[PDB]
Amino acid sequence: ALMPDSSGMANEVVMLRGHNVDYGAPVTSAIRLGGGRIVEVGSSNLATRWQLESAINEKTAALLYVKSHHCVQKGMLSIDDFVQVAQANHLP
Amino acid sequence: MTPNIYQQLGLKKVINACGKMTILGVSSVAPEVMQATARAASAFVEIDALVEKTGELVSRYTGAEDSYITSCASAGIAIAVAAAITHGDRARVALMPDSSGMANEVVMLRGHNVDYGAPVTSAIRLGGGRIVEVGSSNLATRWQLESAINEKTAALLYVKSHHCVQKGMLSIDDFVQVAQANHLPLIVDAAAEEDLRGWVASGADMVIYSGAKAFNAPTSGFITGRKTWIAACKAQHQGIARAMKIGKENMVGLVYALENYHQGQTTVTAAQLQPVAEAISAIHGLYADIEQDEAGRAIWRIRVRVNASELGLNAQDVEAQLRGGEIAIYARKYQLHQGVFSLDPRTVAEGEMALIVARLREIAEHAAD
Amino acid sequence: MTPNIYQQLGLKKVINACGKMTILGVSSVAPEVMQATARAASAFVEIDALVEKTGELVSRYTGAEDSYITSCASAGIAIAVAAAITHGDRARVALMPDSSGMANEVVMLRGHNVDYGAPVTSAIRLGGGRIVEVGSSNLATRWQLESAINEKTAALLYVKSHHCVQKGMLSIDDFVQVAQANHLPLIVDAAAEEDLRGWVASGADMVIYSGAKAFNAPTSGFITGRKTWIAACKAQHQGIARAMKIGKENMVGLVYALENYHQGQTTVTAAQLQPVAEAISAIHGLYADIEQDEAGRAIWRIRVRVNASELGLNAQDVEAQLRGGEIAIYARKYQLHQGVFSLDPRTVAEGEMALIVARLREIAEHAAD
Amino acid sequence: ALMPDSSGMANEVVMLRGHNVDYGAPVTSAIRLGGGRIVEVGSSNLATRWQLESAINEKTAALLYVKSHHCVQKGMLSIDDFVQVAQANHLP
Ligand SMILES: [Cl-]
Ligand SMILES: [Mg+2]
Ligand SMILES: [Mg+2]
Ligand SMILES: [Mg+2]
Repeated sequence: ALMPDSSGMANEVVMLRGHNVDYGAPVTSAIRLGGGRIVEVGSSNLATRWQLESAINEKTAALLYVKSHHCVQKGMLSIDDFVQVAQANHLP
Repeated sequence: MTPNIYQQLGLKKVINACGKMTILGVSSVAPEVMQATARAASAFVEIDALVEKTGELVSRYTGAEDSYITSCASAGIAIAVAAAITHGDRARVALMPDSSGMANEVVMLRGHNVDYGAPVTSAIRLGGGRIVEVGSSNLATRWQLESAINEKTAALLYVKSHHCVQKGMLSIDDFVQVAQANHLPLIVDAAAEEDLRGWVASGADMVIYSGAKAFNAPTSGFITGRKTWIAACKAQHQGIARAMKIGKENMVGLVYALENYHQGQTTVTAAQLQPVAEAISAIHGLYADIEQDEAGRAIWRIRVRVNASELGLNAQDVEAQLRGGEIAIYARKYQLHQGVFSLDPRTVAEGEMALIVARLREIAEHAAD
Repeated sequence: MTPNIYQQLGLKKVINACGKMTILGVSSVAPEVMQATARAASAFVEIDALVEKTGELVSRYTGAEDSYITSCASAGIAIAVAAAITHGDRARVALMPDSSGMANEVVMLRGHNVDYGAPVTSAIRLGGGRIVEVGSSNLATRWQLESAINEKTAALLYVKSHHCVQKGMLSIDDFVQVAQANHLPLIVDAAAEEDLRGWVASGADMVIYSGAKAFNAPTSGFITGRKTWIAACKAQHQGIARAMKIGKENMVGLVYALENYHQGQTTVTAAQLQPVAEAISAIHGLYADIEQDEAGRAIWRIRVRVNASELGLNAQDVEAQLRGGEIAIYARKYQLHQGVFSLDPRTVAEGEMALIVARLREIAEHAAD
Repeated sequence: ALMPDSSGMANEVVMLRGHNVDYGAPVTSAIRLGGGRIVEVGSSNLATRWQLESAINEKTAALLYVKSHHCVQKGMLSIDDFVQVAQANHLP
């Protein structure tokens, strides 16, 4: 009943900066409607796994992986990197 | 050959057939450029007078009103951002990079937030800037760039690099129109660009180049642009620019490197590389031919393809034995999965081309080993 | 005479008889050192291997576990402070100098907060540090140093320079005991110090020297000390150290300058300066004699007394003509109000002494005409 | 009557860092007893006139010049620099 006012909760959505794409509307809009706050990982051309691990903290709510031709392909982390990092920290 | 100075220090002789790579020292300086660098290091000079003269001489090649030589392009980004936030004010220069109460936002495209070995935000943050990204990674509109401007905005940044996403981004003209409409300085990051005049001609207030990268200079860089903003760049010498120091030897070296780049540019034609490609193709299991850039750029390289069945080793192991040998020979390994390695002759010195084919002949003999 | 590289650029010829002044280019590099620098710039090298080797070679002079070459001492201060805050962690390296939320306090004596052309706090602030001053400008106590240590403290800084106040300050031993008792790294700023082993052996974790100011090297510096903290210094290459870049040519130039410093350590004697003082005294109204420094070091200068009534110009007018002439001759102007200017021969090249006595004779003729 | 509490008043006392001396008790303790807030100008070896002028603002109450052998002598601003800055900003 409080959404999208996620104040005082773990509300950070960790995703790759190269996956913050626009499909006619920015993907951050749908994430913000769900009460999430964007935490972008890595640069637009390079993204290392330790950057994904470093974004996980006490306020992280979930990890987001975007599969689309809009996203940048090279230099990004695979889906398995997100599976392992999310499983290691027990995050959806 | 006679062992170079790195062999006398106990290190491997490096033959760079890959490009202007930072892991190999970026570039190789011309001997006559180092002669001017050596003479500058062996004599004293009024630094303030040298800063004015070198800025004038660099500006002769760019077309800007004034210039300021830095230690590198990353230093040029920090100084240019600091110049936009401090406006040259000595008290504000002393507080850098702490811009807690000032307009310190640097507006840039999200698709330009790239990593050139170090994130570009690190250089901006050293200049007291705060990142304000515009648009998505695949698309950016003009109203998004206009909307990011506010009272806390200090400058606009445009990054020119292959690291940036190319499609769906805004042009340099959009940044010029938004910057001048809000009376804000536009900073352009053209570190690896060999075009000295194109970006000052775009209307940008400050353009940053890397002397080592683009012009085979000793470790140096320079900010070029409008005189009022370059003056604000020089004011950082009593602040953050003291830690990003460049001495009298490399300031002079950059000037003579620009002169040498202006009076040369004779490249390796496809007819010069054919005798080398036939020498590599004479080896069993190797087939070499001349190739141009994908974008039609006047750059010709040696495309060497490896046959794993005939040679006995795949292209990955040939590239590993080239780098891992007693002479470290680095080649382009983008298409290494295709069984192909290319040799860029722009960074290859005279006689080193014969050393590459000699090592390739030795790798073929020891493939049965 | 043959014009130097700066006269060909339209600048004055500088005869430095004043000392290692930053406004004159700090220092003059030996020719055999620039020969090493020139070869290093004309060849490529595995940078990862060069950083390890140069750190190993520098560690032999300082006796430390490891060393790391920087662009300057100001860069070394920022890198050492960033190393103490980030501990080498790649996530914290990219956040610098934004150390918000981390232990970022750099504890130091208020009497060590000096300005060497740029305030030392600027270099510390570039590393993400926040200043915590201890004691007064005339007195500092040990309990003041221990009280300043808290959970947000990251490092302790000791500065050795003539700019610092000398009386009433704490000793280096007090900083070593407090730093190790709280398990904190101790940073020592010995930029212009020629003692390469004394500060590392005192227990300091990171000691910072200026290669240019102390050893007549090309623009370079180096941090030396514990292997773990030097490793945290190298970790900044993906962060703030990218904007403080030093290239392979000046890395090698620093190593050969440390070799050229230990060998052929030469000091001009008083007997060598007496023929020059006799020539200056042959001028009407000028008397020149050799004077040793007040401390008693092996440093002798040519003290020149000016008689305004007999020459027609006071010492201040002569010093202005020495800098204002066609050849910019810089001399020590501290005793200028007493009718005295001194000539320091340590930065005077061969044949430049005869040019000084020739200019002085020309000044005397233009005072009697 | 509110002294030494000067919370809502112009209470900053501008002085040189080289003059912040200890004569058995720190001079800041006496300044603080009168409700003063210490504002240090310049480094311990050099103090330029623009540094003194930049420390002056609406919350500045007075300028302090300490004459003592305990103070740093070289690189400091003279008494004439303090008088002129005080007259230009209408401060005691
Ligand atoms: Cl300060
Ligand atoms: Mg980033
Ligand atoms: Mg301006
Ligand atoms: Mg005589």
